[PDB]
Amino acid sequence: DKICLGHHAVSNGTKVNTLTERGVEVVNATETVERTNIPRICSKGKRTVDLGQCGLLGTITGPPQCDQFLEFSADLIIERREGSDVCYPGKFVNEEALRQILRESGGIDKEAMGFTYSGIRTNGATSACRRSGSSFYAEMKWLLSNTDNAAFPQMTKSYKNTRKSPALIVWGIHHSVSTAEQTKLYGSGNKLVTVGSSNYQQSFVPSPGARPQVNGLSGRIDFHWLMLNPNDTVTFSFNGAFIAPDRASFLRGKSMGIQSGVQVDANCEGDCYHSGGTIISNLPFQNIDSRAVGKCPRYVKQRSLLLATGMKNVPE
Amino acid sequence: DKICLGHHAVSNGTKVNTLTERGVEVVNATETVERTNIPRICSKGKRTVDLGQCGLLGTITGPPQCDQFLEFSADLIIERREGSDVCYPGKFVNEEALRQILRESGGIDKEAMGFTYSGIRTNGATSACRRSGSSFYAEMKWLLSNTDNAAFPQMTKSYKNTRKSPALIVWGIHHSVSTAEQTKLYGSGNKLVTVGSSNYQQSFVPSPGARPQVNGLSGRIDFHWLMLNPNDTVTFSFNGAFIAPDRASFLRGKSMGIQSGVQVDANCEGDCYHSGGTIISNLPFQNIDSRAVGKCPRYVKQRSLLLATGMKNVPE
Amino acid sequence: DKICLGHHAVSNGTKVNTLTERGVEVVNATETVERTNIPRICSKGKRTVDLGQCGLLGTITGPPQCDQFLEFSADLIIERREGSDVCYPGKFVNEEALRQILRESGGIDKEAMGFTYSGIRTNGATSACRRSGSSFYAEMKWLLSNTDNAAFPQMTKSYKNTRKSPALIVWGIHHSVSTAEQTKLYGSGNKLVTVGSSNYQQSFVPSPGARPQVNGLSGRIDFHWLMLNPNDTVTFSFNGAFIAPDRASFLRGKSMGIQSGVQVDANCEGDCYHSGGTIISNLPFQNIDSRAVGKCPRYVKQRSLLLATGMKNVPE
Amino acid sequence: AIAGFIENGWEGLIDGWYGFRHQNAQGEGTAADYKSTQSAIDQITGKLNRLIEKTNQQFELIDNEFNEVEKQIGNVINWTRDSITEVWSYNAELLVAMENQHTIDLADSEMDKLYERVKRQLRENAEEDGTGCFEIFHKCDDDCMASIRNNTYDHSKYREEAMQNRI
Amino acid sequence: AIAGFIENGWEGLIDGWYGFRHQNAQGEGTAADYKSTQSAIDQITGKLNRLIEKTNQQFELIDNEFNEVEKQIGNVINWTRDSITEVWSYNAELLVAMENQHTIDLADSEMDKLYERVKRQLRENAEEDGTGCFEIFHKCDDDCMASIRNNTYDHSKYREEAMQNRI
Amino acid sequence: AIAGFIENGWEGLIDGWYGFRHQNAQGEGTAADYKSTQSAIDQITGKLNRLIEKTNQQFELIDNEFNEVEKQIGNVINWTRDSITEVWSYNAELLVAMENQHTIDLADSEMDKLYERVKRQLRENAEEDGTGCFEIFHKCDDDCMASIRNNTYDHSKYREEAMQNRI
Ligand SMILES: *[C@@H]1O[C@H](CO[C@@H]2O[C@@H](C)[C@@H](O)[C@@H](O)[C@@H]2O)[C@@H](O[C@@H]2O[C@H](CO)[C@@H](O[C@@H]3O[C@H](CO)[C@@H](O)[C@H](O)[C@@H]3O)[C@H](O)[C@H]2NC(C)=O)[C@H](O)[C@H]1NC(C)=O
Ligand SMILES: *[C@@H]1O[C@H](CO)[C@@H](O[C@@H]2O[C@H](CO)[C@@H](O[C@@H]3O[C@H](CO)[C@@H](O)[C@H](O)[C@@H]3O)[C@H](O)[C@H]2NC(C)=O)[C@H](O)[C@H]1NC(C)=O
Ligand SMILES: *[C@@H]1O[C@H](CO)[C@@H](O[C@@H]2O[C@H](CO)[C@@H](O[C@@H]3O[C@H](CO)[C@@H](O)[C@H](O)[C@@H]3O)[C@H](O)[C@H]2NC(C)=O)[C@H](O)[C@H]1NC(C)=O
Ligand SMILES: *[C@@H]1O[C@H](CO)[C@@H](O[C@@H]2O[C@H](CO)[C@@H](O)[C@H](O)[C@H]2NC(C)=O)[C@H](O)[C@H]1NC(C)=O
Ligand SMILES: *[C@@H]1O[C@H](CO)[C@@H](O)[C@H](O)[C@H]1NC(C)=O
Ligand SMILES: *[C@@H]1O[C@H](CO)[C@@H](O)[C@H](O)[C@H]1NC(C)=O
Ligand SMILES: *[C@@H]1O[C@H](CO)[C@@H](O)[C@H](O)[C@H]1NC(C)=O
Ligand SMILES: [Ca+2]
Ligand SMILES: [Ca+2]
Ligand SMILES: [Ca+2]
Repeated sequence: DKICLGHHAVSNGTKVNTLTERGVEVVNATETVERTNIPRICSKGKRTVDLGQCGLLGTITGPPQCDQFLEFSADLIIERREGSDVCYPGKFVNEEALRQILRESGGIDKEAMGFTYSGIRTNGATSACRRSGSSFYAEMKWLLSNTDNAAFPQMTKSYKNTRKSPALIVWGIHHSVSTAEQTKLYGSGNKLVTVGSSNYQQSFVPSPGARPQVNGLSGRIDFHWLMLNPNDTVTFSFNGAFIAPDRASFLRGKSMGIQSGVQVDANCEGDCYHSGGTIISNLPFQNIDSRAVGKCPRYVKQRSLLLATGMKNVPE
Repeated sequence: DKICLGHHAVSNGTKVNTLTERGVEVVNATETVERTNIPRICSKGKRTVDLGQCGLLGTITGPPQCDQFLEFSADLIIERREGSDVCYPGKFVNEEALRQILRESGGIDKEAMGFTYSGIRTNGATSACRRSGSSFYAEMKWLLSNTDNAAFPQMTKSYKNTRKSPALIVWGIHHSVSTAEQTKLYGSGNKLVTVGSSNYQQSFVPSPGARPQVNGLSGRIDFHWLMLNPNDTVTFSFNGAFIAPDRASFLRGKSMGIQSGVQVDANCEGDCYHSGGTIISNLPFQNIDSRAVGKCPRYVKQRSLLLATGMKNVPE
Repeated sequence: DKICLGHHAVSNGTKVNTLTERGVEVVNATETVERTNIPRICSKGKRTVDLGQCGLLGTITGPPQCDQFLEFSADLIIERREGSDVCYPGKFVNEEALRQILRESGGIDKEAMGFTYSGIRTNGATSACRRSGSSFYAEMKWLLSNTDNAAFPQMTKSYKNTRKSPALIVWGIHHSVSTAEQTKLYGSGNKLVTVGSSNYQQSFVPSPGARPQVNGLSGRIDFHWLMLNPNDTVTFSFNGAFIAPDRASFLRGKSMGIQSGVQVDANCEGDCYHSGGTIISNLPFQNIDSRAVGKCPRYVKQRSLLLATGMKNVPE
Repeated sequence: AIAGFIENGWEGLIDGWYGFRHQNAQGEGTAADYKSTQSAIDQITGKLNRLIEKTNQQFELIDNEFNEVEKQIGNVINWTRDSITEVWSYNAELLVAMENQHTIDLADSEMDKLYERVKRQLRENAEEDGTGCFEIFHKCDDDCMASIRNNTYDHSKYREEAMQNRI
Repeated sequence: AIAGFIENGWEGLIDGWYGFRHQNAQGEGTAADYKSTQSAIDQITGKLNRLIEKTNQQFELIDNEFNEVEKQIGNVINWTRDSITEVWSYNAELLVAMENQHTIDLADSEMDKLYERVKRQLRENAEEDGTGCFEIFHKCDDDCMASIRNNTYDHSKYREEAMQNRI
Repeated sequence: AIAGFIENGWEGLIDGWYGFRHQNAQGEGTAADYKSTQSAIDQITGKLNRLIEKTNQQFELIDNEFNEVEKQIGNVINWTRDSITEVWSYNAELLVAMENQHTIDLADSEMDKLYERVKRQLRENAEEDGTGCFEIFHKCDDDCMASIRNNTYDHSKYREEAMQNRI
């Protein structure tokens, strides 16, 4: 009589790798590298803003595409390829740092800066910024000499941050197509804009000249920004070519920002995003997108690594 | 009769983690992640300079807080939060790079640059830089027109680095509160400062205008620097708004620089520092401060990871 | 009678480290950290360009040392310490990014930009750029006023990239020795160069002034660049001090670039390079140079780590 | 006809990982061992709990897919990202190769423990045949076989008969 | 009343990691085995020597706690730092789980080596009881027990008596 | 004079990693075991295939050995490079220590397997001497020794004679 000890085996074994062998068969195994993508932005449980044609930096200056987002609030901010920060052509200086500040901001709450003016026009407008006809950035004012060619008075305007959070302050410098145009708008002579806080000082001289027409226009407005500390003051001194802020921005809280080309889906939950969707997974690794962001499995180069969940498979 | 083989066990076992189990009890274990901080800067064996109210960049220009450190020598440099680089308001351009050059410098040896002047005043002074009354940066000269509103002669000054090491050269540009003040100091008309070596040329135009009062003053002096190679010459050309160097700086050797809020202790030795003290440990990991510097255990997120130093504990 | 089971041993054992012991002897072992260098650049199977006295950035502008490489083609590009980008003194701005773009380029194909001029001279030349006497950068034109001191007309020139690849556009700014010389060349008054595409705008002001002689000359020409997208236009607006491009560059394909002080050897093949030669190895680690590039073993600090390829060595 | 783990595994053992297969006058039968089976599964579950973890660390964009960052900083970021990727790809490959080796050795070790236990229960009443079975030198009916499986076989009861049969 | 390592460990064994516990006419006693104990301690000490290392690499500040660096470079620095932290946290957790698994297996393996050695000294004179003990089939007084412990027990001397008693 | 693996290895075994050494009336002799030898070599070769890998990832220069980059970016690059170097140096030391421990334990475990196989072939006809040898309790000439080596020894043929000699 006899008794034998044994272990199970299957005919359908699965190959894995060990320290000493490639492709040893085990009874069972499981994937460690995530390849399955959901082609949507799984936004359940999160206040989500889909910026559409509004570029993220445009929420601060307010071209017409951004009119609905001037004071937006969100946990999750989505930028889109069609998004433009601008109506009158130009760009933000140090733009990516500011995008990175705004992506995590929770959104922005705007506050009037209280500037008023005398001896000048305030109504500069352009057909590039269309609302009910020619208009401009909602949050800014294109300051002009009182009449064509007239002299633009030397001016100083100051704003203090009364709040307990740093204020985001933005202004513009207008680079006319020619010295002729710059004279028409602001009066002849050398133009200078200075901007100072207790921790920041910089000077700006417009530089007129021709550049390629963008939206039929060859001028440019470049935007500059700073963070103004609680209790600190910012002072602007200028005699023209200045695009003045009407309001400051305060950051609301916390958010995450992504860039994406797929639709939002408020019915699925997720925390790991890339431009093509959402990686929903508990696996420790992923091979979908090395730039994925949020709380993500780690990106690896290999498409598959099988972890044995059973013994060596030894069939007869 | 009989004989048994056995192993020890204890009633006070310690839990550790393995590849297959959380919280298996072992006879003995030891910590691998350092948590114990010494709330002092253990400076034994090192020439240590505690900068106090002197900001590190101030050692080069010489506001009154820095008078004792104009030629300092050290192995370990400590910056403090109360440290200011400045007396008359302003700041250094490209400042952090320069701090990083000075933290590892071993200190600085100053050399007279040999400039002398005629047709101008050399005695600009301010109540912001207090010594025996109004004064100025020890290493610089505030050059003025000979009398109020008089014309400032066009000038050129050159210095050659005779040594075998690069010279740190610093100068300033003065931005007056108004074009009225700039005229009082340096005479009316356009001001220009040009600075050239064999590898560097740049132009500076002062930009007068109102800035918020810092120390009761609305002007700013901003500081610029360059590294002048052995045998090369730096040439300054200017007709006002120029804060001239009196001396160049040469780096002495090697040091480490930290930022801290706790006291120095010359009786304890150590090599790993952070703002809250010294991490004295041979453990391979630490959970105290991810920005610790010197020769340090590696920063991990976990507070504790126990390494078994005995066998499985199997009591009866 | 008896039978024994045993295993081999040798008298020449090799010491290795394990988790529990330093220097346990094994029957056989192999090195895991590469220390053997080949003091040549092993270029077999690769179109290799050894730039010699030509600096990589010179291939774009064309000083005389680079005349043979104006439209070079390669898989492997080697820069040398004697390489200079320049003939007239100066340098490229943002130089290292451009080097990085060129090292991987496959080389460059040049295309005429089609600019023509009236009302000015186009023949600026210098003894620093020697061909058959005084000459200039092959790919650029030193634009001057029609006659000494005459006014330099305000000018605009535009180029559109018709190709399917980004165009590398380069231009220069001339910083004269003095405002007198700047007047002789370009007429008196403020000089300004503006450069704009749909994604770029920047302004340049020359800064004349005295500085040390380099090659007997105190003037400088500094070079700037941008990447012009397919179908986009660049526009230059300027009234002097402008060194104009004659041609644009398009990148050919793919390459790798290195910096080296040893000879090329077209008879040995290799893919990991550093300045002192070629690391030919299948080991996973190397201790030769932490800045080696190509497809390399990973740099480690240890000189040696022996992997056991045999059992414990237990001699009698 | 019947053989143990040294030859191969049993495709017919579907109730467990480890088991007993016997042959006596009443025929052949197979039964899973619940304890060794569970001990192996628990160690695999323990591995999975450790390896199926999520990082809690949040990362943000430092790069821009629509509007390319400045080339110098972009190249530093890409170099850093590719170096980090090399590290994680290496760690992942190693983790799995090292864990699969351990999983396989651990499963075999649980088989040896069961076998060694049964050997010690049987004492002088059986011999090893070299395939993972014991030739039992007394009559061992279905109750007896069950007593070996559930660890209550008393060798003393059969020793006299068995030792005599072994000579 | 007396049992070995298969049941549990001995709280009363305070002179060593491994030992012998005997029972004969003169009573019960326990003694540590110095060699196996020292072999295990030396392997743990070997681990500690390797793991209680210091880096010799010096790192410097690239950041500023009093006056914040520019935001773009600051976010690159912090992304890089947090990636490096993830790497080290993961290596630390793995290092300890792997080393503790090995420490535990190594200690059990030293116990098995000692047991196997005694089994082979005893040859045909003893049988395993299944708790980690040997039933010795001859009178084995204190001097005989000591000869087992110090590896001089000569099985031939007792074999005639023992083999007869085993039947 | 003759002994097995428990005492030490054999310098004279040059045809293999493991082997058999015998003593009978016709003298002493030693032969390699091809199967166990090859099983070990194949496991080492499997390691080497995994560890002698090339990265396929291409890296480029981000730094400049002839003309130093700007200091702030240089310091970030150097910090990042040194941190990466710390990670690789640590991984390389651990990889080799861990693999060497496994290589050693695996080679011993192949020895034990062979020994255990021979034990089981011999059944009741031999006893362990404690040095890694079997005292065989019947005459075993060169052809018998060969049948042990090639796994065709039939213990039934000699059992009667051997069991009697063991008493
Ligand atoms: C421990 O020992 C052996 C034997 O060492 C050898 O024996 C004597 C000749 C000595 O004086 C030694 O110098 C000599 O190495 C090692 O194996 C041996 O390796 C050598 C060197 O790699 C082999 O030489 C080969 O020779 C041919 C043609 O001459 C070449 O084409 C090959 O490239 C190769 O180098 C040699 O054949 C081999 N010896 C035998 C008998 O097989 C062993 O590796 C060593 N320990 C370690 C860690 O390497
Ligand atoms: C072969 O391999 C795997 C082992 O990885 C087996 O599937 C796994 O089974 C476990 C538990 O039995 C699953 O856990 C579950 O996880 C969810 C997730 O939130 C939890 O809520 C549940 O309560 C549950 O515990 C695990 O997910 C699953 N793994 C995978 C990748 O699907 C499989 O059944 C094995 N086959 C056999 C025949 O044993
Ligand atoms: C001691 O260990 C060393 C190092 O592992 C042994 O040398 C190695 O032998 C292997 C297998 O034979 C070599 O592989 C060969 O190389 C290439 C690529 O695979 C191929 O051309 C060959 O056909 C073969 O596969 C390996 O190169 C070689 N390594 C080194 C560094 O020499 C050596 O044989 C060992 N000595 C003894 C006595 O066992
Ligand atoms: C339990 O383990 C610890 C930690 O390894 C032992 O303490 C160490 O002993 C070594 C040398 O034996 C000393 O060099 C270290 O100073 C000790 N390390 C620490 C962190 O304290 C300790 O003795 C052990 N306890 C017992 C009873 O064995
Ligand atoms: C950085 O990597 C991305 C791939 O993620 C690539 O598209 C981009 O062009 C790289 N940047 C440079 C400057 O090569
Ligand atoms: C970088 O990290 C620290 C915490 O280490 C944080 O205080 C600082 O704000 C971070 N920088 C940015 C721009 O988020
Ligand atoms: C960066 O490292 C290199 C060595 O690789 C050194 O020569 C250089 O000075 C270091 N850079 C700085 C800015 O300290
Ligand atoms: Ca509001
Ligand atoms: Ca001095
Ligand atoms: Ca061409």
